[PDB]
Amino acid sequence: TSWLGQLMLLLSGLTMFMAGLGANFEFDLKKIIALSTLSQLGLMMSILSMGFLKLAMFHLLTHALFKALLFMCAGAIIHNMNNSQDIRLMGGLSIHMPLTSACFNVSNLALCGMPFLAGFYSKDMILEIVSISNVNMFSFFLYYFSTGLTVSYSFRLVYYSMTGDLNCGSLNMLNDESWIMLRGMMGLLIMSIIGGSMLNWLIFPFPYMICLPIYMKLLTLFVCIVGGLFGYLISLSNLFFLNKSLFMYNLSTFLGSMWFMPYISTYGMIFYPLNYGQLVVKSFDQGW
Amino acid sequence: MLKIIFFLLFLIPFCFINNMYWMVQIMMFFISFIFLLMNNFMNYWSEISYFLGCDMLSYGLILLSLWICSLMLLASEMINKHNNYKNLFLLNIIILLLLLILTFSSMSLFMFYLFFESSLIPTLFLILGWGYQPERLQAGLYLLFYTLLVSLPMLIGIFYLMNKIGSMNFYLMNNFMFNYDLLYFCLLCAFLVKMPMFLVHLWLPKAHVEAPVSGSMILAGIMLKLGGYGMLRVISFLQLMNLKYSFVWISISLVGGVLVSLVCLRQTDLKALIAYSSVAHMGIVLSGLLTMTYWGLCGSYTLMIAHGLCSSGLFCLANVSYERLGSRSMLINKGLLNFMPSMTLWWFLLSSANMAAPPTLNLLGEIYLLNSIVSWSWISMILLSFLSFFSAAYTLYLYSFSQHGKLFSGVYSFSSGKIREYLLMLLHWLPLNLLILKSESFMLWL
Amino acid sequence: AQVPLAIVSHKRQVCSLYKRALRNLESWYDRRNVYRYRAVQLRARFDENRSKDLGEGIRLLACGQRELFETRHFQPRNFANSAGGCAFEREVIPPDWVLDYWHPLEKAQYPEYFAKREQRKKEFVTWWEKQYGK
Amino acid sequence: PRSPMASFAESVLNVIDGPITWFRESIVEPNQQKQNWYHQRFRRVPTIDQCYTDDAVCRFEADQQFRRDRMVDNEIVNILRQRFEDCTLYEAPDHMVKCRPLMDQYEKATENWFIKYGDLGGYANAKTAYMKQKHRLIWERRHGPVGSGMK
Amino acid sequence: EPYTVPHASTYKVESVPQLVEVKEALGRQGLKDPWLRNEVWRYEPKAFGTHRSRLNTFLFRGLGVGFCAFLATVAVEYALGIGK
Amino acid sequence: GNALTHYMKPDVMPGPDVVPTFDPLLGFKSRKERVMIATQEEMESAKLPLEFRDYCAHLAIAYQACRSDTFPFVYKCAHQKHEYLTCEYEDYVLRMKEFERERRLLERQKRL
Amino acid sequence: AGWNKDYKPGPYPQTEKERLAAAKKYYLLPEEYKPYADDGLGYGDYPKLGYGLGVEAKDSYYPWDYPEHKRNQHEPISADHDLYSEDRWSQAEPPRYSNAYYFACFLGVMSGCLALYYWLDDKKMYRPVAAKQYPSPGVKHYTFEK
Amino acid sequence: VLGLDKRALWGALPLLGFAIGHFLDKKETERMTMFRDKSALYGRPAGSEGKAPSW
Amino acid sequence: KSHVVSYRNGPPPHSKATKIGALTVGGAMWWWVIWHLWHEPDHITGEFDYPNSRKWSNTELGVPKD
Amino acid sequence: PPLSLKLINERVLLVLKLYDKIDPSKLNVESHFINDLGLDSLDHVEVIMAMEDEFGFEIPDSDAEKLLKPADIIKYVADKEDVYE
Repeated sequence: TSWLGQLMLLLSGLTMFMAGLGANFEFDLKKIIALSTLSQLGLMMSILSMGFLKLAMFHLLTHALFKALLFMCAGAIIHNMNNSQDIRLMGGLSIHMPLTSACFNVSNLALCGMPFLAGFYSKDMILEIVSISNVNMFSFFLYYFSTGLTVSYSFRLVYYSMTGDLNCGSLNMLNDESWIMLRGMMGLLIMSIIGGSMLNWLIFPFPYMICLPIYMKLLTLFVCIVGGLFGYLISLSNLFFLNKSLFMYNLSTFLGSMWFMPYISTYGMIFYPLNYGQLVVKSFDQGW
Repeated sequence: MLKIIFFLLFLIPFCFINNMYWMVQIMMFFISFIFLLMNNFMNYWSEISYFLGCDMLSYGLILLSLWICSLMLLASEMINKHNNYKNLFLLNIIILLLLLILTFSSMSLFMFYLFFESSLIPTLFLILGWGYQPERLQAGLYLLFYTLLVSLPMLIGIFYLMNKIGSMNFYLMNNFMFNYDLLYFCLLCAFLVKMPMFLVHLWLPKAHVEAPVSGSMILAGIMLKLGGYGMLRVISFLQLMNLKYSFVWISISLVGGVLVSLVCLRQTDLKALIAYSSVAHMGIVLSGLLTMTYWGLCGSYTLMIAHGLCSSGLFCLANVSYERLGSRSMLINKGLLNFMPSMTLWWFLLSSANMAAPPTLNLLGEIYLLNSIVSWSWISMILLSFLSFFSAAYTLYLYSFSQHGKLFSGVYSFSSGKIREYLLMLLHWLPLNLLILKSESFMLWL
Repeated sequence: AQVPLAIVSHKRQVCSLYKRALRNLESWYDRRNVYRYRAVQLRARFDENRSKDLGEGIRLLACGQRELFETRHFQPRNFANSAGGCAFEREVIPPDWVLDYWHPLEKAQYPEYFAKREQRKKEFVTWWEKQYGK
Repeated sequence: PRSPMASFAESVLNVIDGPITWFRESIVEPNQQKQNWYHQRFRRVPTIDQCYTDDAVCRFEADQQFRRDRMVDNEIVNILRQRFEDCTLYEAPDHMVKCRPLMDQYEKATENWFIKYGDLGGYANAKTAYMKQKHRLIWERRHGPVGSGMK
Repeated sequence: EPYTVPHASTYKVESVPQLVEVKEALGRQGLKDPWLRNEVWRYEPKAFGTHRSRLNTFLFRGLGVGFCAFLATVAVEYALGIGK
Repeated sequence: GNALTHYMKPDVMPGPDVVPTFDPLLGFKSRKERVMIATQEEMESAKLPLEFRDYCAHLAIAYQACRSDTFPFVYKCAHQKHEYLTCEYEDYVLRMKEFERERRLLERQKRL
Repeated sequence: AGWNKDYKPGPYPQTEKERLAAAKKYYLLPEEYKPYADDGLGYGDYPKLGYGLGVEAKDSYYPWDYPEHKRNQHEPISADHDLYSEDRWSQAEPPRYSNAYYFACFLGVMSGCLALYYWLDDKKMYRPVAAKQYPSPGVKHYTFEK
Repeated sequence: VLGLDKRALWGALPLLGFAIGHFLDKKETERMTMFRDKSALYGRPAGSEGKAPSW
Repeated sequence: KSHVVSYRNGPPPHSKATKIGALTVGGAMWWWVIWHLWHEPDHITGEFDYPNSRKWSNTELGVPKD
Repeated sequence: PPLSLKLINERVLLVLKLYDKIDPSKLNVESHFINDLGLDSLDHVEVIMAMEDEFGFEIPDSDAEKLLKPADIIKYVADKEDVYE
């Protein structure tokens, strides 16, 4: 009800936008999933600022379901690699890891927004409510642009992991016979297929009504299609292409470092307080 | 109340009989239990005996000392192991405890002062007698001379109050309000020293770093409280004068707390770092105390109890590490999680309490001083945010740096932790939590 | 053993710069087919300078090093199991002397193992005395 | 039990309630003894105004009486807070219309509480509270009610 | 034993069409790749498949069976008079 | 649609969540009235949230009657959900017509 | 083992003969040794070492006596080692850009988008609809059709 | 389970101090009998008073 | 440190359980998605027509005649 | 799993044989790179890079100067993996 709604919407929008781009440059499997988590948190914070509780709560539970599954998949993948999170080493896991890759595919699609998975029921209704209410022009663009970005990096990760040709080391422990790890995963996997629809009939004693023109209701799917193609297609390469990330070196370093936030918060700040400790003790506790 | 005093007096001869070191603590622990049963106190004084009473304020501080002074004997088992004048050592604590019990149980202001400082000399013997490093001299004087220099002028301020009130008894004093500027400085600059205030704390890092483990306990455990306890009794009739100069003390302690926290981050000595952590929290205690509000007073009483148990607790752990690694520097002490993993648990809980972590009694008191200070002036939110932030910055550095990393290379083989050490740590922390259940008693002294 | 001497020949500075240059190249072009293509070209640039005077070479390294640093990747690859890697020395193993402080009943769970260690202790002293002159 | 689960819900509530009621009725209640406990009553004592400036027992009498009355008055506010506390939970979503009178009772009590014990801090005693009243009344007749400023 | 080290003679650069694309480029540029026979093992089709096979399998694994189950689901629904 | 037109020619676009500014009976020979179905007691007894206490309440109450009748298997009440949504769709249309009416009228006054 | 009084720094060195003993006293060859400026806050004759990119920039693969500190047996320790330690303000490689550059970009972007968002706060895209007609007493809500 | 021996027999001496300490202050309360059942807040009603004084 | 290791080679064959599981997971997902599209095709497109406000006549809104 | 020494001997030689600027006949455990096999310094760098990827770690540039024959490389990898069998 107050000015804080104005601010939270802006800050949240950047958070979901920034990691959306950051996820398209990071190369650590463990980190890409982390920015993915953070990117969707901004989505809740923004819709939450609109004034809706069930929508935020509904998506929150949905996020926990499949996002936990993704990390479980990553742990199995990494442990079979030589403890390396980098995606540039991995590749071709769709056949070397049948079961784990299948466990990932469902989770990734849930993030993508394939209709009637866990994520779709939450992402859809949220985007629809955004287009129904009185939103900011800048906020609206970030909402839908991030969804394109959300699918972009996700299939970018598909290429570097499953469809991409193998790029590992000479000695590879590729194996998918860890049943003890797998049984726990199928608990989440079942829920990620029914968690969405189940909660729709329970969370909402008064379902939201929506009636929007076709050329916006279909925008959520269309961007997801563009994002999936754009993320996948651009990920490809050849011998005589242009390393666009290298060419715009300054921009890539900016977006690949999360806008220098780690530097700002870890190397641009700690120098000053710690020096002050010396000047005090140097000049008072053993000086004046 | 005399039940306690005469119990202690007749335990003095146990110092002389041989092979009675361990039979002493049990008599010291048992009396705590007996004292723990006689809680029926109120804001006003109760159980009068010739000049000795006890209210809810004095009770908690007395009971804190009996607990702490009992743990001193557990901690300083090395004195028993090497028969290093243990009999004299025991007599020092039994005498010291009696001075504390009288100091808090005294009903008249002159008495409080009489045993206020008199407890110092048993402490001073403790530092010189059983301290390792050569600097216990140059730290023995600081403790004695900062205190005496500011306590002797307080004696004049006490006598000047007879000729106006006609008596010392605390209740009769509260009926008056004095307007003389110097008198204000002759009854608070004497306690502001012992708190300590940031600019007159130069004795605290020296006394604590050099004193033995037991001396560290009582110095950090009860001596810093006698300054705090004294203020709670003498701002009652300095209310008017307190309003003209409080803003000087609040600013110094608040800014003093922040600056010391940075100083903590640049320390490299465990004993030094814990000692400087005492000044940080004691700045909040003093700050809230001088706010004079109901919350700032009850909260300050609470935090003094909690902080003493914790800072006393953290001095146990530094002694444990120092006893084996032989050096108290942070560089030597690394990765102790990989030598003494069972010990590292106690490091965390005592460390966590120091940073106002729940559900400790420390967080209850700190919530309150924070409330009073904020109500005093919304400008206090600036550093009060910084101080609480940095008050965890060094605590993590203290814990993480000493427990986490890869082990030291030059260290020679040493014993692992013993049951005595674990039992000592439990008695420090475990009350610090369960006390939250009955904060009813150790909070509402007003 | 041998402790490396800090002095590094100019020939070695070129060697190291070549190794860093190639490794940086992998990060930009992950794919092996592309990497091998570009890495070959990178080696060509060095052979077109192999026939030059050292003093001229001093000028080459300076711009050769600066351009590398000016083109450093924002997320350079490492090997997870080695110095700087994300998974380097995760575990820490205490010194041997820990074992000797076990409670005697604890030692009874591995009587063979502690039987052997005490035979080794006898050998170790004689080994240590000879090595360091006792 | 029109709902399926609610039909199952009541089944459990029978299982957890059945034994405890039996246990309460079978062992605890039947075996206990009859005994009554009473409620402290305090005879009102002279206020601080009657006390002389030299006697301490009479001041001590009133200071304790003031403190006991403070507790009663501290928490008569607390009870009124709990009423508005409970109405907001027992009347939602339409709770604004019903809690509004309760909050009006609460806010008035706070001001009367703050006019009496307010701004004394710790060490507030019968003498200080009474003397605030004397100064307050003098200002009232001279400058009117507080909040209007001086003349 | 954990594995057996195959012989260098087995790996022939002409097997992998992708690597051979590199050589014709280097010949045009005038260079030669020594470390090319190493890369061959990564692109063995029978054991690693191609880009097309890995993509088809990854996205549509079980789709054929998934559809077949759905037809049974529609069968039961029709036999329960639900679809209409 | 969009809302730049409101920025560039605000004289024509009524604006966000516009409350009607013309006489409701203007331009109408008559326009019939609107009738509640659910009393205050009925709304309160079912704890109907205040933002849902609009004209559709009775259908919403019917939804809770059925939904509570088969909980948790609320899919056995999917039919009832259709009507409540079927109705609240009408209100959105009425709000739409209410908007266009004002937009069309607001244009007329500019012309004259 | 000795004590602190037996190891505290000597007064600032003034002579070459004094410098050489001072360099000896810290196990340094006479060329490394460099006392602090002695403005008045100096550390006496204590050396000045490190102060570079930090400890973590030291060679990791060298066989250090103390790998944990990345230090040798009797080697002295920089007076500010607690600040340039591996976990404190240090980096493995020189930063890509000047320290000023990073702050400008992040804040420059942030401010550049704060203004844009707030400038559009009025121009909210709204669907073409009137307000909820919540039934209020004594108020007249109609339906369009006759 | 206590693990106490004959040395704890000396403990009776400190317990002796407890009883002596208890006795004196108990004797002191018997010296405090001039507001006993006379204060305005607990004073007995004037007339027909209990034989034994409370406390 | 998986007990399986392969040198310059694809991993060994797969047990029956893993082979089946991959299809069951992937197959189960698709079965769910298809069924919802079959039975609820009105959620991807609007379940309610968005009315063309322009199509409305001036009279039905009661627009007075100029 | 344990990396047998015999495998290290096989793994090293496999890489060298695949390297096209070396002789498969001269190539043996004892041969020198720059002396016998006519390897340049830059060529010797590329070989180490293959060794690094072959076994999965960094061979420091300072310590690569001790690796002047495949036996030394075999010894190095054995020392790092402490497989002395």
